[PDB]
Amino acid sequence: CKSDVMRKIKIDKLVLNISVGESGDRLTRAAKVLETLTGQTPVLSEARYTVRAFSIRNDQIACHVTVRGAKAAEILEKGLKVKEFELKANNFSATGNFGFGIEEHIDLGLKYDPQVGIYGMDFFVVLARPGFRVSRRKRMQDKIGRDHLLTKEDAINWFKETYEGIVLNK
Amino acid sequence: YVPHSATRFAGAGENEEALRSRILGGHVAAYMKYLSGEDADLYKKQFGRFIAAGIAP
Amino acid sequence: SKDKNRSSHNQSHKAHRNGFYKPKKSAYMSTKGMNVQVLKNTKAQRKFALAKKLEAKKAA
Amino acid sequence: PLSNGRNRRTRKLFKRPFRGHGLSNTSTILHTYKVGDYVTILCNSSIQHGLPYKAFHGKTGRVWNVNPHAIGVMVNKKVNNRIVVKRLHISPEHIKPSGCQKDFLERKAAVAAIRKQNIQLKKEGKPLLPLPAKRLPKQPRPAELIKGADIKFTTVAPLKFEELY
RNA sequence: AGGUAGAUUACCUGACGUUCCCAUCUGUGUGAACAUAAUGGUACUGAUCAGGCUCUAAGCAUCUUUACUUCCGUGUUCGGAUGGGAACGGGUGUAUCCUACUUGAUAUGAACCUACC
RNA sequence: GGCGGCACAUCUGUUACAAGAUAACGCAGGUGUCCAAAGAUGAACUCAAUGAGGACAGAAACCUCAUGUAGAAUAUAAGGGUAUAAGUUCAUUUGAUUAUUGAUUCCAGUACAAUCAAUAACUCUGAAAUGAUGGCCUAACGAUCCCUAAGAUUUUUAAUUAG
RNA sequence: AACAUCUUGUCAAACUAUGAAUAAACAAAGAAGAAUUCUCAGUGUUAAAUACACUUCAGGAAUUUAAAU
Repeated sequence: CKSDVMRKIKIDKLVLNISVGESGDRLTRAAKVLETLTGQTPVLSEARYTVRAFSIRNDQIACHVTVRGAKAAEILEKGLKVKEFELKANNFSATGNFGFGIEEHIDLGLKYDPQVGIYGMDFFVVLARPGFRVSRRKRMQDKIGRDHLLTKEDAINWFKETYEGIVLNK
Repeated sequence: YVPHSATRFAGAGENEEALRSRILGGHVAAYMKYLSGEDADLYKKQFGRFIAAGIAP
Repeated sequence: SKDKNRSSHNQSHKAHRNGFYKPKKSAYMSTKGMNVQVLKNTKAQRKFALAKKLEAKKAA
Repeated sequence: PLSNGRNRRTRKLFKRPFRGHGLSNTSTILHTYKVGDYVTILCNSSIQHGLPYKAFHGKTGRVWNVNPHAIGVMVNKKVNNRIVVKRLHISPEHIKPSGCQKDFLERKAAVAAIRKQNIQLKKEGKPLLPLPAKRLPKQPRPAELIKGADIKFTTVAPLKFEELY
């Protein structure tokens, strides 16, 4: 009857974001690989501040998409697999989230063409526990208790107990 | 008498037969039979207390 | 030829010789601008009462 | 030299009370105003539509008309050497019931409570109670005797000066 | 005891931890259809396998805050009045009114209608 | 006096004295514009900033969580107002319309101008209560004569049939 | 150094939580000086009203009554 079932961590959101300093052509390719990997059309993020150093307002800089459920878990497995399940101890946020970056997207390897190109992708994983909806719903919004909230070490332990991926301290 | 418009009913599209089916539970008594034709355990998962009460679709 | 621009001197003494005139009671009993329905209701009864008073005068 | 704008010199008059911003009570929009009531005009700067003129702020007027959304308030305005009657139509947001007759309406009920028993005591033939005594300014206190059993004396004298520093 | 709608809008807030849940509420399962979005995360709908983990609510603290009372202090300031004092500057006395900050003590909600226990 | 300036029509804070009024060629500034949306309504969302994380990416590019009483934004000067909005995003729309009254501000209780409250139409938005007769409020403007536009079919008459 | 944090000294016509004194505008009984009891109508509000609103507290009759710093 122990309420530990109400305290089990579960990946509730996985955001993949690709950032490119130009809009057009290559942005469509960046959105194209995201569609193949996940299966849903991404959202093209537009710049908020124009800076001539980066050659960037209304122009769309980056694209991103989030996946939840079994799709997020299987996509995350590839990202950790290509990372050899090696995650440094500084990657984990104080709020219980973590992330990393992927240089080469495997996607398709046989028919890779310069038209598609090569793209670097980042993976950010948001962890959650049952009951987090109280801060997300529309009626009677509150704040999750501190003891229920995830910290850095709960996320680190979860990564070790679910994928056996050791942590790097150096 | 309650002021209203018929644009946010279960119809507001198609006709009164679409609204009548939802009011009479036709949408409910079409997922029970849909689930039965898909998976037995999925049927018992969602409508478990309906088999216990013997309420056929 | 500059001159003094303004002064409230002697103004209160002047205003109190013939002191602040109050409005009469009939100023507070004006009806213009009242509710439309209330005016409609009042007019209906006044017409009814007057017509009933006048038939008594004809009777006697 | 001020300007002649409608809301001139209203930095502090139209400022909301400290920790009192935002929406107001619902008793403001639920209070029932009837013709002849006493109200206080209070310009609520949170509502800019129908804001009464700043010269009427804090004045006590009487209800002379009740409309679907606004309340007809009647106030006296001082002009050159006369007083004129001003008839405003103000939404209930900018007015407030007045307690100017709170004490008087109690005295009205106190005398009517005694009058009710009087018409009943007259039927039984017993003497009838008198009406409550009228209010008087603080009257000279009468001679009173103070017992010496629980009395204590404390001498009062000028005090030796001590430098604060 | 709980839930709905409230009125007063911190005695009601914020942080740190604690206590139950029998009903109720919540969190909870799912995505076929109404409907929804980049995402069944939200909103929507269908449901009941589990749970007091969170929310909510009740209480804890030499808790911040807020709310009453004393004190601050008749000290600041002030209305009226000299052929009063002073070279000025400013400051009495008289008949009166009299804050604020701070500090200390106490409190941490009261209360209305409907339903269910 | 001239030269300068506009204190000449005008708005905000202050001088200004806790009702109203309120001086100086007193102080710090502003107006002659701008908007088919920046007007109307509905829904969803929360802003500035900071902390911690994520390939290039670094003090500044974009993504995520947490804190966040407005410290942002709201065409503009300043002052007020605003957080399930008055800000941001999306959607529909033209009430920025016609006609008749009674008030409030300036006030001589004159005009112009502004601020309202209602009534009769016809509409817009919303499930609905409502809301909408321009802009969140306080400035953004104009008589006689002359020129130039729009409107006066809701009804009233006459002649000839039938009674 | 800088940043937090606890203190310390001194300030604002265009800063303010708080906030007087002096003031401003109300009330202290005029549809004609009160009140009560009975009877009671026309419109409208209202789901309907006998509730409510206005109508000389529509109107009408008795009793009491000159009081209200």
